[PDB]
Amino acid sequence: YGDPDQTGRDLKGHNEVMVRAEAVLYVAIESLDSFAVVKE
Amino acid sequence: YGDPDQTGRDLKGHNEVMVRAEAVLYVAIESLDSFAVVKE
Repeated sequence: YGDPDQTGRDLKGHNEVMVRAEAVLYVAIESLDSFAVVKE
Repeated sequence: YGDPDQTGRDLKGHNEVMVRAEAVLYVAIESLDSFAVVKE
């Protein structure tokens, strides 16, 4: 039901069905003097 | 689900729940000369 990803189309109006992948996480970086990268 | 507040914003496109409380009541008054009011 409803209208997720609000564009203006009901799921029961167009008979469409939504598929969801919710996940809340966190990313912390203690220091940056310890990582080296390789750029072109 | 849906958009109960009818402000466009749906409840699965903004990740928000709705808490609602509905009731049906009536108020009838047989008279008015049987009530006094203390006014400032």
